[PDB]
Amino acid sequence: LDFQHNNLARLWNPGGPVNFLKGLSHLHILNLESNGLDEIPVGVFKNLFELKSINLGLNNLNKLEPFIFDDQTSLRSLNLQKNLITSVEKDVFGPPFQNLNSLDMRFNPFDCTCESISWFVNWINQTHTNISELSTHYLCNTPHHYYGFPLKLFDTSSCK
RNA sequence: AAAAAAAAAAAAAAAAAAAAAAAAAAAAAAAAAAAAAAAAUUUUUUUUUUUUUUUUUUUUUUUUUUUUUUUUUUUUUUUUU
Repeated sequence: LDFQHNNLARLWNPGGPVNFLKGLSHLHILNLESNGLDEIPVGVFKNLFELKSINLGLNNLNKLEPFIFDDQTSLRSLNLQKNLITSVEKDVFGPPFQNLNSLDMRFNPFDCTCESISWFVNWINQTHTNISELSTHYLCNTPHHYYGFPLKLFDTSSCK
């Protein structure tokens, strides 16, 4: 199922969000790139156990609700590049990262802070996921000291 | 049998005045009613024309990366009749 460039942003409060993908078990790859989505409500990826790929790139996503991906235990490739993601939390990207094969979140305003990337930096340090241009297009945007700084070269010894 | 004067009563009819009332018609003044035309405070709805913000489709233009064919400007080491 491919929904590239369809302006689905406001569909996810116009009388309640639409619970799209209701019991769509056999879907393999889902692509919703460049739809301008701003907020993804909880309980929208339920019952998607056999899904393998999610592509939500070229959007503006900064409000990552907890437990968005709960049934995505079989995800193989997650694409979120060229978005407005600021922080990567464990409770949001945990289950999708259990067996992820390729990850793409380049060109994002990452925040090089303890609360934001510590878990992500630890995961990157202790994973074998194939990520392209990890050290080039993953520079942080804030603060000034960490502006334009590689994401992989972050010390988590002062965190947790 | 008839005709007249003082003095006291009673009966029919006509024209009057005052009082107690009762009806019909006509004038106002109050208490209400049903309406066909009116104005004036508040909250909402439809439609037309236009303002602002956000997200995307088509087309056009600028810059950068990469790839394929022609005009080719050159060449170093060689071969060559």
